[PDB]
Amino acid sequence: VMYYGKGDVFAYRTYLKPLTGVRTIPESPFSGRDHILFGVNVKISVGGTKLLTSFTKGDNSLVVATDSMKNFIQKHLASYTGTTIEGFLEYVATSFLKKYSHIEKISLIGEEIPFETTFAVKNGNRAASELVFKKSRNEYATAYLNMVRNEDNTLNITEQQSGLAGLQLIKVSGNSFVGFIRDEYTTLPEDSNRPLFVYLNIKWKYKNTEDSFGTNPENYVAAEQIRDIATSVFHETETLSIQHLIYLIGRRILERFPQLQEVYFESQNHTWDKIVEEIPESEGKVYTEPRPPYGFQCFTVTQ
Amino acid sequence: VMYYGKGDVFAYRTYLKPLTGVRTIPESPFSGRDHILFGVNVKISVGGTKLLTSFTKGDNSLVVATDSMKNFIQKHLASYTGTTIEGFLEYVATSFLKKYSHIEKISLIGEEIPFETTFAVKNGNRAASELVFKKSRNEYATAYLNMVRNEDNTLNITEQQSGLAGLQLIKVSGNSFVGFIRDEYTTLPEDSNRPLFVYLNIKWKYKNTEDSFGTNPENYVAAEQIRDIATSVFHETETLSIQHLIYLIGRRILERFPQLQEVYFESQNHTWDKIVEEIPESEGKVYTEPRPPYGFQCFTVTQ
Amino acid sequence: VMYYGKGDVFAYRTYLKPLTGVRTIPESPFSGRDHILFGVNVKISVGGTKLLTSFTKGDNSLVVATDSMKNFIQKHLASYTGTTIEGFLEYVATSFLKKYSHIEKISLIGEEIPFETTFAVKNGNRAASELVFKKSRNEYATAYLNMVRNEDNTLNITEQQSGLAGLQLIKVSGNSFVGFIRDEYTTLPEDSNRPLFVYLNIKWKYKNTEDSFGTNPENYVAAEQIRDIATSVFHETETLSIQHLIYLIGRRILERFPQLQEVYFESQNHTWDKIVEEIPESEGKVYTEPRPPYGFQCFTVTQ
Amino acid sequence: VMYYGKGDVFAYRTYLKPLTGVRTIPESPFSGRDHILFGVNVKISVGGTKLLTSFTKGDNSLVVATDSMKNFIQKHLASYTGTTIEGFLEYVATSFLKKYSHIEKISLIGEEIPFETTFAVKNGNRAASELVFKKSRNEYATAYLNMVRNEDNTLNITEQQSGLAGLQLIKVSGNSFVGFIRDEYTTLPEDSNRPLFVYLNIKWKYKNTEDSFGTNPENYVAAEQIRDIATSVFHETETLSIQHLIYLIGRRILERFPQLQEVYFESQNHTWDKIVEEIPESEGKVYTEPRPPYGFQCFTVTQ
Ligand SMILES: O=c1[nH]c(=O)c2nn[nH]c2[nH]1
Ligand SMILES: O=c1[nH]c(=O)c2nn[nH]c2[nH]1
Ligand SMILES: O=c1[nH]c(=O)c2nn[nH]c2[nH]1
Ligand SMILES: O=c1[nH]c(=O)c2nn[nH]c2[nH]1
Repeated sequence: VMYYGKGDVFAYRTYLKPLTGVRTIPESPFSGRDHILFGVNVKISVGGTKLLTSFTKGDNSLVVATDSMKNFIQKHLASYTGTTIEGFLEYVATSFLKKYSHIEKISLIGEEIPFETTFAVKNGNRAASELVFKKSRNEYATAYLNMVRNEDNTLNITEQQSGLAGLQLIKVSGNSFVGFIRDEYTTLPEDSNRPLFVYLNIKWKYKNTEDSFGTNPENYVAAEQIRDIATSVFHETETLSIQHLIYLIGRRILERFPQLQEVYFESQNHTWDKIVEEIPESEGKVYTEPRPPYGFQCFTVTQ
Repeated sequence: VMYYGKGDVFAYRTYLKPLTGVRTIPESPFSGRDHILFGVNVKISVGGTKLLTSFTKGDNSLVVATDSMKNFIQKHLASYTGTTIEGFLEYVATSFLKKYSHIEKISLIGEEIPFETTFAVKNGNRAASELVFKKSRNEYATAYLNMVRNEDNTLNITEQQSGLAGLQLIKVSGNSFVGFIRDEYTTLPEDSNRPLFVYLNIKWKYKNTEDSFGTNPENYVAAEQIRDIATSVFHETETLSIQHLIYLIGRRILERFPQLQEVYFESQNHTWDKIVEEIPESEGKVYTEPRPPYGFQCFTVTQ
Repeated sequence: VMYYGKGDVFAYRTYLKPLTGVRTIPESPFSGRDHILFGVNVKISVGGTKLLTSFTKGDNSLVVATDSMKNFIQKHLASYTGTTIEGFLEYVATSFLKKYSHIEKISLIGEEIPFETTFAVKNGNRAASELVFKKSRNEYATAYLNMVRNEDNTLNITEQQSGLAGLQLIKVSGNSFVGFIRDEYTTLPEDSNRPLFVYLNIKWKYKNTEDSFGTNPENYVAAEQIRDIATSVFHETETLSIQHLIYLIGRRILERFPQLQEVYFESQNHTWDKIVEEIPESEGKVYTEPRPPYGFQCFTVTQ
Repeated sequence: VMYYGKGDVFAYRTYLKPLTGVRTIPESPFSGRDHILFGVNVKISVGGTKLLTSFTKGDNSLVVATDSMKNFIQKHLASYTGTTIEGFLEYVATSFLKKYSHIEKISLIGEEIPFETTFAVKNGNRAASELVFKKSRNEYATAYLNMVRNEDNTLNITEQQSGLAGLQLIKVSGNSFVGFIRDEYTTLPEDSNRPLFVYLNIKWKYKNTEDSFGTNPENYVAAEQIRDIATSVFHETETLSIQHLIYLIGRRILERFPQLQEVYFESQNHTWDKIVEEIPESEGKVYTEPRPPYGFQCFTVTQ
């Protein structure tokens, strides 16, 4: 392995071209993105055989400074005329490989830095502000893109995936976990009604990479829509395990978005421990945080 | 000083009595809390001269185990019949001092663990779910309550305050910071139009402690309403500094809630550094994260 | 309340004047600091009645920018000719009040950024490096100073406190917790031999604030020495509780350092849960992390 | 992809069999580990075609609960008679596959939870304590193991890797970064003498997997020795870049440990910004923390 690059390249752009013209699904009211405020955290990695002597000899002649990569990303966010993080990464990657012919490969990660609408009273009524935004530390969209310069000096995308990270959902009832192996290592009781609390990271892969860029936005798959499918399916399903739930979310994703090839789940179990099971004259219960160990599930659903 | 207790006592209750009958303000559509899911993180501290020998002699005869304090809090969340974190703390404090007559003082902090509504498609339409909630890592309500046993064995509340923590608001334009001292220590440029990014922690103190408990809910001041005042005032104001902004927020809070005695602000400046000031054929700009040092301001507004 | 300032002012100085001539104690090998690398994280808070209109009117005429306070601190670390964080805070505070006559109060917190020695080999010989240091995320020294301008324009230190933060100590045996109250809320079993794991924050005040500066190093109390007292007392003591332990550490500190007036403890209990109590042909056991709730103790010992 | 498992399985063992007889090297006096306290954080991932219906149908018949995997790991730490994390992982993997015939693949990560010796006094004689240890949040050893069940039912280790994570080293002088590309994106000044601050994660692979277990300690490569090579090479080298440094560290490791096949580096650049470059009558300078973006390098050196 031989790579180097820059991480935590934060870049905030105001008034990016809005995303509109998206194709709706029943689970989601998502209709586009205003892009008054557009934030991204970019990681860039680059490689190529011509970088060998920067390691073996300390010769920096062909080294693009990682600081310069940061400048490159921030300048290109200013000049970017598209509407998606996915398209931004393609713009950076193509531009970078064109600038630096001795670089053979570039890998990019982009994480949305999300902001939420706020409201203000002016001129007699309360309405969504065009100026004030709330920074959100909850779920955020992601994008991945790698590009290579082939031996004949043409450029090709070699990896492209989009995702949703940091989704934390708890369903207070309508979940069971029963029937698992009960042997000398088992102390978990069967539970026919648990408050299942899952963390979800979901990544999808398009059949056609162009669909991820937003150039024809009807073919784009928005993280907001994926989020709304996850919450709807969770609600609809009498879950039998996290494994069972994520398969059903993946099936719904692929049914709603036939232009997707596959979807990959990383889930974690953070379900609370029960403290009080019965409250006089009430349907309520009391729970608390568990010990640190957490379950996880990794599963790919394919079209 | 001589205190001991328990921190990070997480407790989650389902179907707490709903909060309704609140009094509305123009800045906020807040109308109550469903309380299907109610989460709190409690810190408890206790003191009293009769605890001295637990330190000086290792005599535990009068020590309530901190583990037992955790049990006490969790069991009392199950039996609490009220509607606010503030009222829950009063319930815990009164019950604890009544149980342990050798304790002279108890101090409680309660932090909301907030959850957000999600939506699902069922029976033909998309609607808010009564089952699935999204855990939020953004702003959260807080409550503080201390109680003492007086020499005559009566009980009195000695401190009570409510608050809103973790509010992070950025206003993309309509903010200046000019006219400050420019001397041999100054390298900050004057800025007539900055994207002010503030973190806000807001704490309010009622004239009458009973108004914080929700027993007469029309007198309650909800953190949600405070949040909406902050975003509205930020939007409305051509800010001249963070100092200027928080004074105006405080004035609006005290105008909207005449039952409050005072409001206290802790603010932090996290405004981004500018990278690209002019983008062709666009009003947008590009910013990035600053170095770690952050400004802060602390100010009390009184009725 | 009315203050503002700057937090997370990191400043790293190479080749500060070495701290020499400190009085050693039997518990610690500490004899000074080479100060090849000296790191501090400073927080500065300033107040004064003349700051009022910066809040109430948006008037910035008397506003020292918080950015300028950062410059002030970093420049004064370059010009500081002393040998301790405590003395550095005094230098900054005096300098700041002499510079800005409208400031009536300044509060400073200084936290050591600790580095540990590393070893290197030169012509076969292994010895401590004078060039390479390891950044430590473990315990660190602290200092606090509050200075006021009196009506007659003299400057007075009204509060001074030094400390050690982030010390995490586990004693595998020789600890008990028995004899505490057992009632309807008590599930904690009595334990005659637990692996007590405590977090310690230890703060001390001098009888004479001048002794904190290091000008007469024989009177200076080093956080390193406090660390080694704490571990030695923990080792020696068959502890009966954390309360019992911290009182005994405090007594030993005050015996070793008669120039101190008080020692204040903030401790937390993070003792592991036992999983396997008996291992064949072994004295060992297996433990794991507990649930999040943690006990804490707060206690002052006075000279 | 189809796996599931358990993360953050903390397990602490007292009086593990000591590691002794480790061959020393010039750069390190390390010869073994007393193992009075042995802490590990384990992540376990398992797979197998027979797990399919646990996802596709919600059938839990062949689901080992992740909670039971936690119990399995903690119980096996109690019964483990070896001396290394690498060997512990082999013990867990082999035992798990022997127990659960439907599992075809197991992947394990083990991270040391490191503790440091402390001082205690006995009759004025200061010595290392056999009871009190300091929990360290600095660098720590790692181990990785993947084991598969073949069609002929033999068990085979397909990947094994050891490592050191979290090493943070700063060298105050004797580092340059010059001669890199200067074009339209370059603003970084050349620096002939910078205080290079690197984060290092170092991983190695053995020619023979059996050498990683420690059964013959003379063939075992300890993370502590790798740590000491890294600090020594950093000191000795007039570095020309991080790339240059990590190649030289890798070469030294492979020279000292001919039983290793490769060393893999993940480094990060966290070098401070210079604030004051000249201090009168002093060689010192003042630096501060940079903006968030960080450089990184990834590189494999082979035997
Ligand atoms: O949904 C679940 N899947 C699992 O594999 C599991 N193991 N313990 N609890 C669990 N819950
Ligand atoms: O609003 C602000 N107040 C301040 O005091 C300040 N100092 N630097 N920037 C600032 N912005
Ligand atoms: O040392 C202790 N002090 C306490 O107060 C306590 N409570 N539970 N466990 C405890 N341990
Ligand atoms: O050691 C370094 N390598 C790099 O690639 C680099 N880029 N900017 N600074 C740097 N320092």
